[PDB]
Amino acid sequence: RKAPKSDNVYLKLLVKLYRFLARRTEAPFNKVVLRRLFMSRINRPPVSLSRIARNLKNGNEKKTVVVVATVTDDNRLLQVPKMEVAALRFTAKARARIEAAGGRTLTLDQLALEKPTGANTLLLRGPKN
Amino acid sequence: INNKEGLLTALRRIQLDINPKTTPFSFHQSVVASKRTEDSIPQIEDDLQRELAFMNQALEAARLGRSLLRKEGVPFTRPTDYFAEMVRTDATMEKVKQKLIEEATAKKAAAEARKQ
Amino acid sequence: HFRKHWQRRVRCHFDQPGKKVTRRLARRAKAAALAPRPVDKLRPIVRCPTVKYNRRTRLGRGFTLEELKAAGIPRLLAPTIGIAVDHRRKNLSEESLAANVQRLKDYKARLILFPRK
RNA sequence: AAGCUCCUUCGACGAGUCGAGUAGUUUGGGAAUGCUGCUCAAAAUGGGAGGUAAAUUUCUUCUAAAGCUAAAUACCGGCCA
RNA sequence: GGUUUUGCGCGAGUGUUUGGGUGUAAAACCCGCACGCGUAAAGGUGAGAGCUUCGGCGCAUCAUCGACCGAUCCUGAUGUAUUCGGAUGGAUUUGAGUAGGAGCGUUAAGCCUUGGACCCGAAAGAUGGUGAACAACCAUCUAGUAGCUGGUUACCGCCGAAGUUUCCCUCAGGAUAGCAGUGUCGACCUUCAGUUUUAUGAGGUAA
Repeated sequence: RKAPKSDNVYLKLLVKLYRFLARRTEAPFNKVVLRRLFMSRINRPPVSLSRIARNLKNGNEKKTVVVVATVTDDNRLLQVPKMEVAALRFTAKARARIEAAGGRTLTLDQLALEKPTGANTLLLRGPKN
Repeated sequence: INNKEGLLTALRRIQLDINPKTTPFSFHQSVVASKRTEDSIPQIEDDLQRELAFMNQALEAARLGRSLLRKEGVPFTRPTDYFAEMVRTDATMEKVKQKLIEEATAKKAAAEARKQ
Repeated sequence: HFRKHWQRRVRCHFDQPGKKVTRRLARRAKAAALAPRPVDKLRPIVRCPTVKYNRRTRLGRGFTLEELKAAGIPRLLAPTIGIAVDHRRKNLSEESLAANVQRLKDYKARLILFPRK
């Protein structure tokens, strides 16, 4: 669209960055990330550690998980695998459990610098309603 | 616990003689249904089927009691000349007539409004 | 639920901080009157009645006479040295008795009693 | 004058009141939720209120019909700020 | 007091402000136990955004085939205190069920219910008083209430109607769908069309 509804200035910074990327690269990943950055909070539901742990199963354990939402901790998950996740926000228990398992935590600008086009990324959405 | 022989002997201590060859029907005025009233009711929750099953049992009882009283000659038919007191006061039957006439005019007013 | 004249019975609370100041000044006045003494009396540990709150304990009204006698504190001296006494409560078990007796001897271990004159 | 301890000695606790019937009034409240008027009118290992299907009303918890008492609470009025 | 949506913080948790402590004193700062609400008490196949070492991996969501449970329908195990229990195989089963949580608090806007309730506007009724002389007046309840009138305050821009289908029952009416708009998802000139053509329907109707 024309403007994000968010008043977070850093969100608008991410929107400017991914507008530039979507314009100057032929990568559908950047366009999808920009579209999800424009979207509202109810349309960006929280993604739990267990849902990522399920999706990191076949050959995606070496891929970088990208979540345009907040990753939340799941108490049902007893063992957290090693994971490189790039998300808007992390809850304190989720970030602590990811880093305690040898994994890593990323923001979207570090993703845009390390992976400008989204090569070998795993885009994950949270459950609707 | 079910101490069955105790229940039989206690019944014997308190039984009166119920035998159609010895005592007449009017003495006990008791008739027992042949059907066990568990097959006529599939589920307990529906009131209509349970009530019509109880209706069937009491209708069986009423028919057999009427036949036995006709054999006995004891009067059965309450005639219109006999006036006695009522189980509930005539205010209560005034009230039940009042609701019957009220729902009668409610239904006919609905029908007339659909006609109009 | 505004069927009655609720306009004549609205209670606002613009005097909440003023009442807090009043309560703190009342505690200060109690401190001024009872200068070395604590402003509160000692109260026993009791178990909450119902099954829902049976797991937790709270402060009671006053110590039982058996608890005071077992702790070595006479009944008539106890209200004059800061201990609350409740003649209605009963112990009913050897586990509340021991707990409140321990509380009373702990209070006795940390008390500075002054002579009458 | 006073507190405590001990015991081959004692230990008095509120009646036209409870309660039953009945008519009002009131309550979320027929163990009448409470109160009042009329008629009758108690008890003493008693009385009140609860718990419980659990084998019979087992058990539990208090003492009515006498009285006093600060604080936390209310406040369109009084003396002010 | 409910409900929808935008922003924000934290997030399976969230909410300091009843209160306590503190203060430069109705501010700001801190929080001990509760309490409210919520959470607790992973299968196959096919599409599918995106990624790809070009081999494939496949979010959310949908369809379909399956799995488990509260409970229901029989078959009725070892066993059983000897009158209790449900093991195996079967059912066109349900659910506000499970199948890897989304909520809590706050702000802004809109809508609904109740309070005087967008503003003004009866006849009345009740309570308590004032007078007379063959009901009247005064104050309050009371900003009473019912219908039905009148009125309802700057500008510009963009989009823009209906006066109908169906259902039920008061008569004094609502619900549903339609016309207008918003968000999300799925494709994307694939597909769609108040249209022609081809075959086709009732008219072989005229000639």
